[PDB]
Amino acid sequence: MSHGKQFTLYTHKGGPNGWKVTIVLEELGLTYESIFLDFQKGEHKAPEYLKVNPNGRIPALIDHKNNDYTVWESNAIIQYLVDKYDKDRKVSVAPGTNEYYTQLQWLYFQASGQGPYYGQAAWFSVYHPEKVPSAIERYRNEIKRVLGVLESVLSKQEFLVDGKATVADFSFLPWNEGAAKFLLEGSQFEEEFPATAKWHKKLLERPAIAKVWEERAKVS
Amino acid sequence: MSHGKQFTLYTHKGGPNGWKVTIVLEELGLTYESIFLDFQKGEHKAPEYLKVNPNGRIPALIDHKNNDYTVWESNAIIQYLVDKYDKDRKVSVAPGTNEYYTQLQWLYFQASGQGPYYGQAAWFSVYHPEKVPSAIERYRNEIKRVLGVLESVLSKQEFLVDGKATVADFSFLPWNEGAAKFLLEGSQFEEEFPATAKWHKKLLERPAIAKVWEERAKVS
Ligand SMILES: N[C@@H](CCC(=O)N[C@@H](CSSC[C@H](NC(=O)CC[C@H](N)C(=O)O)C(=O)NCC(=O)O)C(=O)NCC(=O)O)C(=O)O
Ligand SMILES: N[C@@H](CCC(=O)N[C@@H](CSSC[C@H](NC(=O)CC[C@H](N)C(=O)O)C(=O)NCC(=O)O)C(=O)NCC(=O)O)C(=O)O
Repeated sequence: MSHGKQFTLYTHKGGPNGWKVTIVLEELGLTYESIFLDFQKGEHKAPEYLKVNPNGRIPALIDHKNNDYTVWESNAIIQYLVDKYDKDRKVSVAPGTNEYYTQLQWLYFQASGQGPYYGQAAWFSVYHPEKVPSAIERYRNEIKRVLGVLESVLSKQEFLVDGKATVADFSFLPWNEGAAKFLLEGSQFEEEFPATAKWHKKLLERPAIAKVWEERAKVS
Repeated sequence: MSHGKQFTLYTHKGGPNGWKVTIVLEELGLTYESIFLDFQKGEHKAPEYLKVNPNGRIPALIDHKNNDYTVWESNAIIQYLVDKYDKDRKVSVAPGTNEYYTQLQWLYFQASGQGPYYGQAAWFSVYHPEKVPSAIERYRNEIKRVLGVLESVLSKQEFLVDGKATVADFSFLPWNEGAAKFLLEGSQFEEEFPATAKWHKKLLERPAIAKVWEERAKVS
């Protein structure tokens, strides 16, 4: 491609799910061009992009070193990336093992248990055209539930897929940061979910991830 | 195990996500004992089950032919099952191929784009302690959007992962059936999403799936 990096990444300056992918890209030392879409201008619903993802959401990924193979859904992308490009197993477990499917389990918990429900909280709190306290409450409570699920595990073992930091852990970061900052009361995160918070903060301190967060902060 | 089948499946008579797994089990000709949990009696939140899934939801899977390896999240289970036990690739594509990650993409779209949002529709329509038309509307519309995404693809190609029915296709069945019957206006499904509906109805006509649906109907 013209930008000359291995990957095109369709993403967004603010939402968590593009940064979710970016984290793994950086961890794997891969090169990528971030294409930031403007939702306000409906760029995610435009014909050109719908070609890339007919869901018209971000993120999506094009691998210019693989016959411009294109894939979307953040955790699908992430699976592609570690499987193909983490053969040394820095931040992932091997395909074709029991552990792989525990890894996958946690990725699915992330993509279907954390993201969607956190996002409903996001929506109703700020962006819903009327305030609905019952709806707000519902999804506030679910955030707490999900966090409690994580706490129940992380208090007993260091990482989700026991033994080592993996993408399974990384995948939770952007949504959990959102919640820590704007969906929960300040200090509720540290107080109520001490294990999870430690696990989260330490991960953000990985050099690669810290790098990405810096960039995140910049396009704030 | 005492029930003497290869798998234990923790599931529920009514919800879609247990039947989602059951479909694949039957397609693969595997043996399993279905353990139906009673939500009304909080059996999904009880200590014994939380051991199996600390998320305290169904489904979850124990493979008594694999050192009672246990895994949860419907599409994680499903990935385990086809990867390990579909080596002949009846209803799945091979690990370590480009197609695998398009398969995975669609599974993630199912688990995070269809299930959660359909479920919010389910919740607000019937079970939310107050009626909120804006919330109802939101998730009704999202059902339509998701269906429109499927229609945009399925009108152009026979199956999601082009060439052959796969678990990617199967995974959509239970939620889409729910919507067809109770979340949309009758005949809205056939009229507004003609490609998707055909794809859905034909799948339900696969011998294995039709079998499962019969059983579904029985525990109605
Ligand atoms: N499952 C997908 C989620 C993709 C996704 O949500 N991407 C967002 C950017 S992160 S922004 C987070 C996002 N919120 C939104 O997108 C808010 C707008 C939306 N139309 C709505 O009405 O809810 C959300 O809650 N997602 C749930 C989740 O993460 O599982 C997007 O493109 N939004 C444009 C749009 O949809 O209009 C993935 O992980 O890749
Ligand atoms: N992502 C998981 C979803 C697991 C799931 O939702 N299982 C349901 C049975 S299907 S029933 C469908 C389910 N609804 C519910 O579970 C309704 C009760 C819930 N506590 C609530 O307040 O929403 C739903 O909407 N799910 C969203 C989705 O499919 O992605 C369950 O155990 N419910 C008990 C409970 O949570 O209390 C998977 O695919 O395995």
